[PDB]
Amino acid sequence: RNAFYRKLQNFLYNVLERPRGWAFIYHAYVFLLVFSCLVLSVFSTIKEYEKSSEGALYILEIVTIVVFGVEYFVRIWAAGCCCRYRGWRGRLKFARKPFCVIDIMVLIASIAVLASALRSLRFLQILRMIRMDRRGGTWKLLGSVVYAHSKELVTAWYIGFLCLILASFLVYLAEKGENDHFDTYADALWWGLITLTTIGYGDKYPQTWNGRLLAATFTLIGVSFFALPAGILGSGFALKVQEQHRQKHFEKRRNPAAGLIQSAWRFYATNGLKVSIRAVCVMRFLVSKRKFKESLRPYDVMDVIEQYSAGHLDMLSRIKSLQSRVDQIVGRGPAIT
Amino acid sequence: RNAFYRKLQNFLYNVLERPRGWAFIYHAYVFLLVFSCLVLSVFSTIKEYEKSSEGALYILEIVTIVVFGVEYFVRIWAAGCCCRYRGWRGRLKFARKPFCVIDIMVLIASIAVLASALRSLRFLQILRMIRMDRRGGTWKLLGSVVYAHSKELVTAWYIGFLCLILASFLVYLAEKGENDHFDTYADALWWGLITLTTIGYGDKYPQTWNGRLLAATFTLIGVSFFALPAGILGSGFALKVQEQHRQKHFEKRRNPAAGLIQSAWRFYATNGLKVSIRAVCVMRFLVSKRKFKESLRPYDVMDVIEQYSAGHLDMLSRIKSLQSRVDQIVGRGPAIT
Amino acid sequence: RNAFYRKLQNFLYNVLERPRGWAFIYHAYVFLLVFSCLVLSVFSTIKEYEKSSEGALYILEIVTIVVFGVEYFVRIWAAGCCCRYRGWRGRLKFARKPFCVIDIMVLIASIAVLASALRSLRFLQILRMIRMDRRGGTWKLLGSVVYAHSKELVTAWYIGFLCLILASFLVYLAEKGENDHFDTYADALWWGLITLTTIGYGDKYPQTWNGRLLAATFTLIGVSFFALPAGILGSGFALKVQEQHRQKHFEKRRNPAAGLIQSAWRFYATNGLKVSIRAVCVMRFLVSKRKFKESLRPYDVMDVIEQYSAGHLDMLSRIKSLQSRVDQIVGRGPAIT
Amino acid sequence: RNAFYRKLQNFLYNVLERPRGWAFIYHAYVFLLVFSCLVLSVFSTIKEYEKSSEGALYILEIVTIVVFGVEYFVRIWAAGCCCRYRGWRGRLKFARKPFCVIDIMVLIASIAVLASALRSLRFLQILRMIRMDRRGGTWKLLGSVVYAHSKELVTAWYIGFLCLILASFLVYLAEKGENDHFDTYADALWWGLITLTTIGYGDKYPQTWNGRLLAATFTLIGVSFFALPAGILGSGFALKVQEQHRQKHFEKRRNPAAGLIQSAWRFYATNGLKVSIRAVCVMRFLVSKRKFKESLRPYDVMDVIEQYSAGHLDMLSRIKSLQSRVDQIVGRGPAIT
Amino acid sequence: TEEQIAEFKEAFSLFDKDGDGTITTKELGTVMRSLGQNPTEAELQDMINEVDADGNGTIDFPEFLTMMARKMKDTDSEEEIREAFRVFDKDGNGYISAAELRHVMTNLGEKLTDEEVDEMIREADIDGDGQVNYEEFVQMMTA
Amino acid sequence: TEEQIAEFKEAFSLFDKDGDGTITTKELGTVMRSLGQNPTEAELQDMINEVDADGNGTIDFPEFLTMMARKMKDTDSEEEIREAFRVFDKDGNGYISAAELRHVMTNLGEKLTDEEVDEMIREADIDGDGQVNYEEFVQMMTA
Amino acid sequence: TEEQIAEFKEAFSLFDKDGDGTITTKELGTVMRSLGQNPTEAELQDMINEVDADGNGTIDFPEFLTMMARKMKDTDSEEEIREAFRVFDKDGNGYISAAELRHVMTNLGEKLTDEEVDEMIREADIDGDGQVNYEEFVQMMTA
Amino acid sequence: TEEQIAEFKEAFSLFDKDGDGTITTKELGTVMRSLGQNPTEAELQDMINEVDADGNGTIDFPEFLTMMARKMKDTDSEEEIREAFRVFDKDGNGYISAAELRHVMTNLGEKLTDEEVDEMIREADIDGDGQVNYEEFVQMMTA
Ligand SMILES: O=C(Nc1ccc2c3c(cccc13)CC2)c1ccc(F)cc1
Ligand SMILES: O=C(Nc1ccc2c3c(cccc13)CC2)c1ccc(F)cc1
Ligand SMILES: O=C(Nc1ccc2c3c(cccc13)CC2)c1ccc(F)cc1
Ligand SMILES: O=C(Nc1ccc2c3c(cccc13)CC2)c1ccc(F)cc1
Repeated sequence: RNAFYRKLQNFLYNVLERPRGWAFIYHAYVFLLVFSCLVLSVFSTIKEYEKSSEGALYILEIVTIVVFGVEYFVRIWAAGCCCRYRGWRGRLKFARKPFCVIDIMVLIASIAVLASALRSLRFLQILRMIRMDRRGGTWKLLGSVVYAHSKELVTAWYIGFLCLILASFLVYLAEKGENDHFDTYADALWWGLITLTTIGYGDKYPQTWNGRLLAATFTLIGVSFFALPAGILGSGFALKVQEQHRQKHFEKRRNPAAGLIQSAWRFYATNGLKVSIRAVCVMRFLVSKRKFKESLRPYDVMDVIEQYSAGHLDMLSRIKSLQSRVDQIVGRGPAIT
Repeated sequence: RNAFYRKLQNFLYNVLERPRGWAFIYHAYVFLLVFSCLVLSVFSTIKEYEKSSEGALYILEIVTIVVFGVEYFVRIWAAGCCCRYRGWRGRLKFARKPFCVIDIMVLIASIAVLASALRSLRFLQILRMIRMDRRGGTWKLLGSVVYAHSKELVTAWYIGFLCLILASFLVYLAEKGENDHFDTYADALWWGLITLTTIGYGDKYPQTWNGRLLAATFTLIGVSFFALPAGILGSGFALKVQEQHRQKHFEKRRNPAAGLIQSAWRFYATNGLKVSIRAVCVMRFLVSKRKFKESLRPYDVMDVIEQYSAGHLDMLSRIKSLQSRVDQIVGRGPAIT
Repeated sequence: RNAFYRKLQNFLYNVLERPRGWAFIYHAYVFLLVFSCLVLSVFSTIKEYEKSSEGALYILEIVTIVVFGVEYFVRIWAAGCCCRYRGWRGRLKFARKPFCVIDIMVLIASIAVLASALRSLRFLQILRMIRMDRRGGTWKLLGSVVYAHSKELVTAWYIGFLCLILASFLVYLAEKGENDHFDTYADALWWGLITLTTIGYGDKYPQTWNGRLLAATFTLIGVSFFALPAGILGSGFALKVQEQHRQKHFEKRRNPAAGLIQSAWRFYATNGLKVSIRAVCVMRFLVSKRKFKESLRPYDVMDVIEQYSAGHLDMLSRIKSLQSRVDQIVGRGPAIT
Repeated sequence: RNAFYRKLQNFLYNVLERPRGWAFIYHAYVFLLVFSCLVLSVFSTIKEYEKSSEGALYILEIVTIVVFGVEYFVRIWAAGCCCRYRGWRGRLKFARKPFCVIDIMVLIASIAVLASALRSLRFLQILRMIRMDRRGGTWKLLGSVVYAHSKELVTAWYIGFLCLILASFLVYLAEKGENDHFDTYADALWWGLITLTTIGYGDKYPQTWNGRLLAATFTLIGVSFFALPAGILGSGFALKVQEQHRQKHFEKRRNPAAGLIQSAWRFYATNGLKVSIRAVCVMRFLVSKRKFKESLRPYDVMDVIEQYSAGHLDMLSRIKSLQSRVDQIVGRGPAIT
Repeated sequence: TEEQIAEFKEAFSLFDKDGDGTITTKELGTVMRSLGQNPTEAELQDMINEVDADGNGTIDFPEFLTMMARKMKDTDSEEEIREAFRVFDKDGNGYISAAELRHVMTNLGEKLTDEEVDEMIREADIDGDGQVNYEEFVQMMTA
Repeated sequence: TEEQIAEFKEAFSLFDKDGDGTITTKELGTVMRSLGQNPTEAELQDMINEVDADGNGTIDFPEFLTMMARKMKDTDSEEEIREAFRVFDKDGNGYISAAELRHVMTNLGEKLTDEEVDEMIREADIDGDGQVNYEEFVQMMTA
Repeated sequence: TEEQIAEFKEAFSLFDKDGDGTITTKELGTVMRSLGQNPTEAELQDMINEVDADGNGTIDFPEFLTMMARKMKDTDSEEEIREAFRVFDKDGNGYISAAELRHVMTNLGEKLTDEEVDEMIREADIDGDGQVNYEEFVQMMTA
Repeated sequence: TEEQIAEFKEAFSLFDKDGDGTITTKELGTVMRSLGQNPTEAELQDMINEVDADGNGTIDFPEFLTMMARKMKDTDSEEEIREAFRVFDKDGNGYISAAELRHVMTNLGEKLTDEEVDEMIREADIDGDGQVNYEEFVQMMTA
């Protein structure tokens, strides 16, 4: 019973904390529920659909708030399982963590609105949406990629910024009076931003033919530069996720190495209770050796290069040994002859 | 005659099923015909061009339906050739497959409309368009790439979603009353979606200068994030197709390996009818050896690394042998001297 | 004089034909001149600027036509230099080539217009623009890349096409009557195409809120898919140009190999006129050896892998030799002892 | 004092010149200040906000100009520290450099405006913005990438240009009279440019159904081609920055190599003042050896391949030595037996 | 030898409770329970195929004897232990701190009791320097 | 030797039906038809160039004799058979199940009859363990 | 030997001013100041761990003696000097100009005085050709 | 030897027309004109640095003698000729058709007259098979 209770507590902890499988399914369902709440709130903001939208939203936000409260209670109950935090004081000491603070203040805000409120509801829904990460993984990846490609991103930013400013000013000069859109430089800058980003609202567009020519000559290069960072970030994301996969592979290598070394030592030192013990030990040895050698999957050219270069250095040592032996034979030659 | 009939049946089967060359040409022609039917239907939906459009569409859909019917009959006739399905019961058992069900229900729907129908015609044309794959290859590739890059795609989704929501809400606040476009939050969300995707219809755009500034500050990052997944998917598609090519190369390696081993065994064991037999056998041996060694094209750095590391391990074994021999000579030295 | 005349003829041929340096500068200048002619024609098409535009265009097209005529004459004169075509009949036989036909018919059309003409002028200017390649290099690269990435491009085409059709039909259903934009399916398809491509003219946009929701749900995926092929083609272009560079590097390797082998044979066979001859020959030998070894720049991991694996196979042969010698010593051991 | 003064001068020089850490923070702050000046000028250009905008801009540009002047004076004072320029004449000789000229003329222009001026203010602000680089790093990277991918970029330019011209002309023909937007070819070209770039202002769009069909058929390929260069440039930027990182790694390898060789020579030649000297020398030797071997991080497959191929050539030399020794033993065999 | 063969017969009889001459997965599970360790079905199946040469789903007595006849040098595991120790040797110094050994055996894989790590230090750390090279460990283990 | 040379002359006469001293592609096709196998023109041409040293489009008698004078050790095919067996050895265990041998010979390349695979098992599977290593197979085949 | 051990005791006493038998980082800094060189805290700590085998933060006398007992051939630095000289040999000719040696020692790393580079040229440039191969330098240094 | 040294002195005197003991680039150009070949300034400079050990811009007589004292085995060019012939051997058969030799010497690099390619075939194609292996060519050339 108590052991079952602890096993539950810990499985539930892992599900709420870093999950693997169907725990992702539960997280997807809770995300879908909060997303439905958000869209229903959006509809409620409409005037015509206010009645039914609010009617459904009341029950849906009731369900959302009760689910969030029970999940907070369950998370706190779970934190007591990990050795870092146990008993009464441990759970509170865990709750001192800032993410606990954001989650709990979201909960109390939701309860307070439960028991101009539209703006507060929107704010709390956005905060809940942010809360759905729980690990900063997306933000960490984005920041890491941006830092990695800081030079190219800064190049794109600076060049596109200069292009936008220059094109906007030139068009403004070419359309100061003819086109009422560009009566001020700020309007020209707005036009430049909405074009170079290829949004092209259409509220402001050049009409003087010379202005149109300048707009073309600059929009070519401007749109190219403004599109650059999208592809740069895509490549960065791919590279960084590949790097994380490589590191995970190397850790999955590290563990079976320990397993193999331990089992090999046991098998060496274990040399019909005793015969049975040695049999099971050597059996474990072959199993662990197979597991480790399987874990030694290259996964990358550099990886296999390293594994082979280790053997190549071993080869160098062996050929040094053979050089020593042949030198000994050569020295013996005259000595014995 | 009967052998010719079977050879036909099977060639026709392969053409209808996984094709290689001019069978792709026939498939392209049938796709072009159904596409012409679709565009003619689109024109028929126009009011002015209704007469001629429908006149041509009648004959074109007659041709389409007869072609589809004959192709279905031919496919069923062909399934009897493959050993999985032969005779009478085998063809039906093949037709139990779900894709057969979708194709046949499309056929019967087309016949039923043949003998408010515009909506049904559009639905059946879309279903036919879907049917043109016949292998899920495109869908399989897309799903595989999405799963492979799930982390980066989810990062882009989450970050762009948060950016859209936040920017939309902020602009809505900055343009609640001044601009009639953003009278409700839903309108603001629509604006945010059509801008961050760079579509920029122009029906709704900010006008308050502070609203314009917020729109700029958020649209930069928003458009970058919304463009990310395009490049991510492009890279994923390239990688996955490269992987399929690598696997195909390795299978094309696997087959000639069998050929070489078989022919080498025959040549070894065959050692003027007998002399002629051995001559042809060894002749086959050299031919198969050449074919295999040609098939051993690296195609990749990792591939050549593997092929060379095998030889390097062989080298390690040989140097161990030489170490053993030199140790024997060293031990003999004192023994004989 | 005659030798100087031939050297000129050939240098001029190479400049007109595959150029390297400042010949590119001349080609850029002629391209700029024809481009100026085109833009001046565009301005002439305007009503207000017709007078000055046509005044300048007359002289500019006179210059263009005389330059093109002299270039054609010079090209024909040059073709007589290459051994494939010499004398009188050779130049005509060269002119039988189709590109000669397109160029010459462009020339005669330009002369005919020189001595509703606006449409013919536009056509001839476009044909001249096409002519500026002279090698199909751009078209060859584009076609090669498309063929290489046929699978991913076809995936994008099929999926985006289905998405466009489905989204257009669904919106049309959701906005059949409410929005006058979508009174017919063709209008819906036009909207879908101009949105999924992110062009977003703004003439047609959904207004029914359910239609707006469908438009959002489908435009996300649609714009992603429509953007895919741009990145796919970019990657393909980069890969193909890299491949051409690799092939060029390997040819630049091939030539110095011949140089080295020839010079090494001469140096070997040449073993104070005779001493001077041998001195210059060996001098050439070291020079050619240095040139070749410099030409052996890896340029790629696979390249160095190949060059090292050749030496590794040599190592295998040498270790086989050493195994043979050690076996001989082992066999001698008992024999002599 | 004097030594402290020189150390200051040089640290300040490096901060102003190529900076590493918090010097980037100072540069970011000055960039932010000039950017705030620019945005405040933009607001001043508006009519309503003129009063407060100009009020704040006066003090902000006073701060900007004094900061720029003091930084110019400090830069000149710093140039005297570097050995290239010392004393009185050296600083002026440094100031002869063109970037000094642009900076100083910006300063004098700012002072002159300080003591229709809006246009001059905009020009000087743009020039300041350009000045913020101080090394051409962004421009150098962009130009290098463009040159590297000249072939693909030229392919995209030529193909997209032809597509734009052809599509524009065809639509113009299809909409010469029906749509007032395309009354002239120049309008058609403007439409083509704003669509193929996916800007899609919406001022001009085809309306004749045949014109719409041509617009679709050409806009697909046109938008693909116009989007190509963005991704091409992104890949080029990533590759070039990776190359610079590789070169930096190799220089960081070059320096510790010198350190190791020097320290190894000292340790070899140094063989209780003398014992203490040798102890410290060998201590330095191990430290420098560790630093260098750490500096020998592959960082790349080709790098490790080179480092291992050096050892492989060494192996070839050693196996040649062993072949020589075994040949000697074989020759001795008969001689002694 | 014959005495070793008889010892192996006794071991197998202790294993093959069914007595059919094959150690079924259930028999292996029961004996391991006797040892107190907790096996899973999949890991046990992997075990059988690792030690089974016939792939019949059980371990016939001659296969078991051959396994007991397989000595460490016949295992051909020198390269694998090389690679494992290399994985544990981050710096590539050729050694690894005895503290690192204790930590890694006590916090990875099949955790070893203090006695085991102590005896490993005794046998492998012949030099008694705390930094046990992998060369010496593997050569002593195999020889 | 001279007896072998005369045997090769008889073989060539059986081959070169034209009697001109060269086995034209048509003669090779006819003889192979006699053997009942089905050759194609391209594969036959490849055959000739593989066995032809002059590249004249036919096989003159001394080239044929040299081919018959080429022994397996002189073929220098050890590496190729190494690589083939490695390709078939997915796990890299150094062996491959006799069931795998039967399957692969019977479902890939020039399919071999049951007799051939049985005799291959006999000669190569000297240990009779069902797992034939490639080392032993290639060394026996070459030696 | 015993005489060398006594010399090392004298050296350590000159080092371990505290006299506790361990050379603390401060003692190393003071002695190096005596030598006039400028050490930093981090570089000194790196120094200790490089020469410290116990990792106690100081250098006990037997560790110091072992360091003095470590000879160049026992350093196992041949590969490192190989790689350094290869790095300096851009062309890969197998040598490097004596002018290049002077330049690189005088403008990289711990700059060496003219006397040091001259004696290096003397010992390594045995052939006196100005192009000193790395093979000869490293073999003379180690042997 | 002394006779060879005197022969080299005569060769240098024929080279160093200035008589200063150094063959300036102009002297090399004039002598090569005597040979009828057409050198360029850059290629000639490359020539000097290839054969010049002092880098003084000219070839002093000791350097010229040392060049004449450098034998092919001392050149250490075996690997380079290996790689060249490998480049020419597309199929990797280990040989190359004599027709390929004639074609490549006659249409690449410093084109060789028919006599040269014929004598190359004679010496290298010892087997007279038209397919000259690179092993035999390089070993004969070096030995
Ligand atoms: O690059 C990003 N956003 C810009 C894209 C394009 C351009 C810009 C400029 C200035 C500032 C920004 C960007 C000029 C042209 C971007 C930043 C952060 C992020 F999380 C995702 C994307
Ligand atoms: O990434 C895809 N579609 C989004 C692109 C960009 C963004 C999104 C967001 C939420 C949901 C979706 C997408 C926020 C920003 C996409 C999905 C499926 C597919 F087949 C092809 C493409
Ligand atoms: O992929 C190209 N063009 C499409 C882009 C995007 C999509 C398409 C579809 C159908 C047909 C075409 C394209 C559906 C979505 C494209 C073709 C040729 C070329 F030269 C350059 C680019
Ligand atoms: O490729 C660049 N800009 C074009 C993009 C797309 C297209 C073009 C064409 C002609 C001239 C230009 C571009 C036709 C289609 C581009 C240039 C310079 C730069 F710094 C950044 C980007």
